[PDB]
Amino acid sequence: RIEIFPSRMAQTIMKARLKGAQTGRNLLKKKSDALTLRFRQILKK
Amino acid sequence: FYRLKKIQEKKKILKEKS
Amino acid sequence: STFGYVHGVSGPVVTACDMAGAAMYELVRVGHSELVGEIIRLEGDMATIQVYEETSGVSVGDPVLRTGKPLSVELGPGIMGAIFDGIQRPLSDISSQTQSIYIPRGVNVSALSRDVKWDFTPCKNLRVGSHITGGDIYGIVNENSLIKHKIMLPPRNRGTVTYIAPPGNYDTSDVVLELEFEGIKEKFSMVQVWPVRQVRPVTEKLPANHPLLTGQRVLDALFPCVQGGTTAIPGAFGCGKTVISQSLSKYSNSDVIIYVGCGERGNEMSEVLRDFPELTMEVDGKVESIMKRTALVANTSNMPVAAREASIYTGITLSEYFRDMGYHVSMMADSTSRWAEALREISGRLAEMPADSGYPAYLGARLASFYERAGRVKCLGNPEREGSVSIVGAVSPPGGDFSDPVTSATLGIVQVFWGLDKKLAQRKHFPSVNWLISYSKYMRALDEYYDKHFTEFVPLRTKAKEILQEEEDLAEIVQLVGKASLAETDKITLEVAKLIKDDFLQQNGYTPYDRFCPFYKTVGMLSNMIAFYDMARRAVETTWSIIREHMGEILYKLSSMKFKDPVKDGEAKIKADYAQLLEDMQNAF
Amino acid sequence: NYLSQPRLTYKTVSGVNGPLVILDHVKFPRYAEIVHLTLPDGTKRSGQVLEVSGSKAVVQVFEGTSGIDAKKTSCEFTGDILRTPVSEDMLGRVFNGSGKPIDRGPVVLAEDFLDIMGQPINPQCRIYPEEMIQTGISAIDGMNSIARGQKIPIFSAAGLPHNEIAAQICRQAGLVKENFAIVFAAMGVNMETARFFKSDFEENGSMDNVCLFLNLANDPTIERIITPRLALTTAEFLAYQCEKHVLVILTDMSSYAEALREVSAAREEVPGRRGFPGYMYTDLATIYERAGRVEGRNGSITQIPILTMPNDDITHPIPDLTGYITEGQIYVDRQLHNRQIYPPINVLPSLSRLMKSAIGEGMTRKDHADVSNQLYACYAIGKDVQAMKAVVGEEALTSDDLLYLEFLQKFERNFIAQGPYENRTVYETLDIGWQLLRIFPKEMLKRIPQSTLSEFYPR
Amino acid sequence: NYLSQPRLTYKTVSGVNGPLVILDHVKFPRYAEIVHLTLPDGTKRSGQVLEVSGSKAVVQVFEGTSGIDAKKTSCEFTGDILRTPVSEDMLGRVFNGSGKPIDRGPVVLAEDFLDIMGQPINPQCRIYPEEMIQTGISAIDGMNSIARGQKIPIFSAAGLPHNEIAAQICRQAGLVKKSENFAIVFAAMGVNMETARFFKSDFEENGSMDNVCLFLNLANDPTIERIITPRLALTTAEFLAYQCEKHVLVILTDMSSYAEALREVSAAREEVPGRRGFPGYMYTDLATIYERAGRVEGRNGSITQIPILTMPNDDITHPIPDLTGYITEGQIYVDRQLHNRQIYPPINVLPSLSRLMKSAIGEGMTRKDHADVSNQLYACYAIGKDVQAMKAVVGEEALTSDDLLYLEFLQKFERNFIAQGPYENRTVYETLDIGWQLLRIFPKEMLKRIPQSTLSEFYPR
Amino acid sequence: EKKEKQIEQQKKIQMSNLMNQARLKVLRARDDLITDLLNEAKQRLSKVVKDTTRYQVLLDGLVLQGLYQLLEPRMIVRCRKQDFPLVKAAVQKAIPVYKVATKRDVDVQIDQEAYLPEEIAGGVEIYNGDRKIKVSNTLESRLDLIAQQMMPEVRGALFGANANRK
Repeated sequence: RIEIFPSRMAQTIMKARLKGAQTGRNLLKKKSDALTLRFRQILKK
Repeated sequence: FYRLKKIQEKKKILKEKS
Repeated sequence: STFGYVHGVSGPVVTACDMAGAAMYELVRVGHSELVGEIIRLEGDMATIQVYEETSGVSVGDPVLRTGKPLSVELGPGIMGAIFDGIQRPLSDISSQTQSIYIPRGVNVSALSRDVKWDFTPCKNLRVGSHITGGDIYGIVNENSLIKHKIMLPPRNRGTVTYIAPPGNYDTSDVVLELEFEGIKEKFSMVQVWPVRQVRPVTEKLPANHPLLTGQRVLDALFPCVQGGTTAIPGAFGCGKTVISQSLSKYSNSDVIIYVGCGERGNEMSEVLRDFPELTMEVDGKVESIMKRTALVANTSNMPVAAREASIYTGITLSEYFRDMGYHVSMMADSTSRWAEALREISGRLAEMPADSGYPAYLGARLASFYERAGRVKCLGNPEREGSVSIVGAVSPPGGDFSDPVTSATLGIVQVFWGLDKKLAQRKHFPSVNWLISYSKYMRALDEYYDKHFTEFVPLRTKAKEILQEEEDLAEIVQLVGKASLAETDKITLEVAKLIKDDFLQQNGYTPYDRFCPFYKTVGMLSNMIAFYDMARRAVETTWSIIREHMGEILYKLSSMKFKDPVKDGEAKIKADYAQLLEDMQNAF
Repeated sequence: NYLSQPRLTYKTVSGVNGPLVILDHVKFPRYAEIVHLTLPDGTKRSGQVLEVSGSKAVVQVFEGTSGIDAKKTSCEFTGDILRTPVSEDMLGRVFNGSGKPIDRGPVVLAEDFLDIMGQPINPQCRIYPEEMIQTGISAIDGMNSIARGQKIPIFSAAGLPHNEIAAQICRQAGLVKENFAIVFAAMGVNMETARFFKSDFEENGSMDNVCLFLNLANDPTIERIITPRLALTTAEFLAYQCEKHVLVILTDMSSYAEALREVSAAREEVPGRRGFPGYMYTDLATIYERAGRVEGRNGSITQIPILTMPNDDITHPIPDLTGYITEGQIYVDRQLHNRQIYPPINVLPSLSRLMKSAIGEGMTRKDHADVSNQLYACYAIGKDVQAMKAVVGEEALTSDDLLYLEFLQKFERNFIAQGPYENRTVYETLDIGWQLLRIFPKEMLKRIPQSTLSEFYPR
Repeated sequence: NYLSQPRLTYKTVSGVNGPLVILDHVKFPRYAEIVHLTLPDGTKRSGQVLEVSGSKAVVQVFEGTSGIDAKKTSCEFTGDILRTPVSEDMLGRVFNGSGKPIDRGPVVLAEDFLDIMGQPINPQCRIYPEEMIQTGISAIDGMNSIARGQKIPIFSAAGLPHNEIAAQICRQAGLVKKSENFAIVFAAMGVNMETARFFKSDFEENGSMDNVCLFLNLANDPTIERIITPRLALTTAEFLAYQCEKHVLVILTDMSSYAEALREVSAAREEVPGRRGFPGYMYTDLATIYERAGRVEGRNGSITQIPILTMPNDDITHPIPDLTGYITEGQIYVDRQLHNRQIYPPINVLPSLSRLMKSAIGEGMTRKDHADVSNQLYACYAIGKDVQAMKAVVGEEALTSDDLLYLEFLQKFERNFIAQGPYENRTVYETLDIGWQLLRIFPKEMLKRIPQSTLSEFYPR
Repeated sequence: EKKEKQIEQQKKIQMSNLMNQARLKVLRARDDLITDLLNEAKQRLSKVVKDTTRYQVLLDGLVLQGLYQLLEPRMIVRCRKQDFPLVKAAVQKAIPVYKVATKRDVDVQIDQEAYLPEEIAGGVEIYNGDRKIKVSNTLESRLDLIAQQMMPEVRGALFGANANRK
């Protein structure tokens, strides 16, 4: 599955879309670790 | 690359006769 | 004719006139300073020559001296311990002759010096009048204590002996053999000249069976290489690259070691050229240097790019020359990615069409025609010897991705891939050879030799690899679920996998007793780590908690098997026999 | 009938750059003419004339121009095109890539001389392949069944066991319930690849009919062009002129086109995709369409060409252009090879266009055309479900889709995974295939009508 | 080796196209000869010979071809190659690209004449770099320290202050006090009028001009002179280093502006451009000037390089920061993230790396704790950057007491260690003392990269 | 199952290697049956060279065959030492027939400096004026050309024809 046409400018656009998606993992994974750590300590309580 | 090398090959052809 | 004139220079390329009897890919000497070039196009009476050096100050009318030879190497005594560049100019001799710190670019200094005298001895039943064919061992020159430089006949010519030299000291210019053929008696000295692009002829190829004992435990057990095989490693900045290269020179079963540093760096090349002359070799007697059996092709990026293209072909021709004597040559090319950049420069010079990501159309063909020059193979000649060439070629892909027109062309040709990892070097897991992505296509060949010599080994490797793959699959669920919900048969696999990763796979190269463990120790420690794993299966299916606390001295015996010093050789097998039965006691309890 | 004039010899070369030698003052040169170059040292090289213009003739030598002089070399013009010596005793031997014997053998005695380019078959007298070849592999015989006279490639990659499944379908090739003469072209292969095929054909005793043509990687790349041309004009001789069923195995076809790119880039021809020439479709089809069977003859020729796609890409110019000429492909995959399935055959991009005429009542039996479409449909849905349980979770799926999980672990392990020497029949394959459809209910098998469900699904 | 034959003057021009002038009836022309063009109105122009073919000699004029007649101009063939007049008196002199003085000064008396292309160094006689070069910047000296003979680029972009830190590490460079024969060759290439005036007003008017060899090359003066400018700068930096035996730091800026000059003369020779317009021989042409570094066996001098270049569109996949990554030994990054935060010098140390910093630092070289305080400051900055995002998305209260301490470390690391101001010359001992002040805010048993043999002394203070 | 399956494979390799050497022996035996047939043909062409009347009427056309195929202004005839008076009549007879068919006019000579070697049976080698283009029309060069085109016919007429054709 491809999205748009290659122009030498779309490559910088697609790298910007990839950059937000790469930081959309770690910024949201650590949220899912902050929720699970309280979820595991509530279960012990 | 193929277009620019073809121009240079044709540019030597006209230079050789002239 | 014997000279040509220049008739125009337009860059690296010289379109030399008055060259009517010149061949293609022939080397010439352009100008008054005699710049080395290569004939690359031949338009009637004129030939265009790409010059390997900087054309600067070349006149129109300068003599182009043709040699009549293609790019070739000088093969003879004076080659072990020497340091050449890709077109074989002796860098150690060129600094003593000129007393300068540069390469003067007009220097036709011979690769083998004609002043040192070598003790030649004949073949002793090679009588006068005897017929001799190409590849026959003609004499023996004692080059060092280790290397007996066997003088041979070139594979081109053939004849009957008319004069042989008496045993004594001669130069590389002295006439040693005369051979009569139908027309004219030919004479030649101890040195032969052979082109680098042309594969050395040989009697018949053989399948490779004997493994290479590198000395490292992850290399010799899980992903083994054979002598006569092809290996590739990642060439990153620091994982284990200089460590595996120096362990291959120090503790392998190989008679000579050549190292081709091919367009490497400014200061990474000087790290090799200072550390290799100060390495040490363990021969049966007293400790010798590694440089008695070593020849280096040192080639930096400042050097000519047509010398960095030829550095791979120079090395493998020196590899095939010491193959023909009967030795077991091992070749380390570092790196083959910097060589492929030299192909992109030569093809970009001649405006060749870019096939795959810049690299030319013949990139996969030159790589195939280089790794196929390696193999265990019966040499030409009547004395009937056997030799081999192993190739370990480093690959430096961009960003550590293994999808590249050089990398994917390499992994489709090589059979062994020791995957050295950067992150394993971050945790100081030494050596850093990853085991998920590594492979070895040399198991079946090895499978023959291991039933004549080790026997109880193969099944040991198969289950040890079955532990490490099941460990990674189990370790994913440890963070998701937890260790308290894991089954009893699975948790004993995890502790012995951690026992393998610390005792078997981890190996300290500075801890004296671990520099060169030979083989049984390698079959020794794995025969006790998996028999403990097999006995723990029925002992669990008969409690995991009571065995972990009560075997803490017995597990300490397994975790200390790597300290069997080299003053303990036969005694180490007796300790391997007795430490096993201590496991046999505590199974019933 | 016979050329009887003495051949001319020219010492008149005028240009040599790359693999091309330019000869001047040739008197009436001829296109596609074969020549013989005599080097100044005495080694002999052959060459084809690729362009003639007045008195000039541009040849290309097969072994490369390394060392070709200007004053001293002598080229001799053989007055005919490149014809190989073909015979019936051209069988049972091993030859090199160019034309010559390898196993210390004689040259062939040449029953006739056939042009290696051949000539295309008239489509009016070319009969359609109907009878089915049972290869003993369930992924081949069950879902993508080949016919006798079918061109069908093996789409592979580097490292995958394509040579192992190449030797397997040679031992087990038989008609569905007088042997196949196998002609084997080995192109750009390793030495251990050529030793594997030599020691396999010398093991099963089939080497009395093997025509193995080997061309290693050290051999030159321009000889890889004429390597399938000679390997298919003997198969044309054995099948259309000697009345014998021939199975041709071409490997590696990627090494053919990479050698074809080198000659095209040296001639400065127009490139297509990724540097390959624009006439690559035509050159691939002049060695693929020389297959099938003709009406007046009882022999036939089937082609299984092995090619390794670069970087696992099926949209590369190698498997795309061979997919447009051939009649369906076999896709050995990499992700099924990591799970230690011995044929790692992803059946979803696999196809057999001539499988429909080769299945049925007279050919195997009634349910072959119907169980193959249902095994395809349940593998297609269950693999899309497999991409859903990896992103959402293993428990929150539809209850029907847990049977799709149970189908896929039984499909990849019992149906396709059979071992290197097990040769199942086609009736064994459909019996194993109905066992995997047994775990589904009767009304979820949508692609099967209700008629033949009654005869096979209760069992 | 004097040449004594008189020079020929040709009035035989035949063709003019672009910068190229084609001459006929030349008597034995050499390839890289310098020629002198005399215009019909009397103005003098120089030029190299670009290509010679029998009788024809194709020269390219430096200063342009405008006004060159076909009947009246006269070319003056000097029989020799371009040679650099080198001396020690080129230390504190401002020269332009080609050779000429710029600060109203005299022509150099030139105790030797050296070829601008040079000859490649012997790899067998090139010894490994060991000692450190002090730059005065804590982001360079503390974290990514350079050796004596290391080549290390600074990867920047347009608008970022890579010229302001080029003039800084030339103004306060030294070898380490260690309680001595130091020079600097500065090649300013493709600079503006304002960047050229900034360089002269700096060095000169700061007192550094006892050891600077600053070479200007503006955007007006010809593009063929951008090619001969770092060949000029490294010829003088091979005469001061291991011919006068002193340590020379060479700064090459902008090394991205060198390659468009390399691209321009390539198309003047009617050569087909390679990947992205840049020529195929660019990896060789960058190798002729990057590999004129290192230190040699029997000589006490050394030469190290900092080639400063700007990557276009912040893309490392571009061949200008890619072909210099295959050949140089670690990178320094100037980022737009720290520059917009008003942090000078805007150097981030997570993606930056010095491949020969293990050799540079040590016990005799700076002091013993350098290998561990830099390993710990890199670790706490990486962990502190991760907890800096959890303050945003999770909460200021949810983060623990130790993760709050990494927050207070990063606020003082970027403002006291990295940010230093354009005139503060911190030595390598003042750099490690600031680094220990930012490690003392952490307690014990968190500094896991520092062993206890050195942690026992430097932590209590 | 290692001791049995290996010796069954090694015997089956040994049996298949036996049929390989048996096939290659009878194929190499077919070489010498053709090789001496070409060798005795080389002897029987020498007996044609011995008698003169049949050899010269061969040599008239054989010089003219090289002449009509080269078609140059200047051509150079190079012959055997013994046949030199015989080719001198053969060149002089071939001049006014070259002017009949073609309408240029030739300028032949006979090279006395270099001759064909003595081991050469017969024939002639005709060059052009510039020593560059050469037509080799000797008896060893004419026997080789006919033997190539007749290997289909000297196999089927001399051994058994194949039972499977078309």
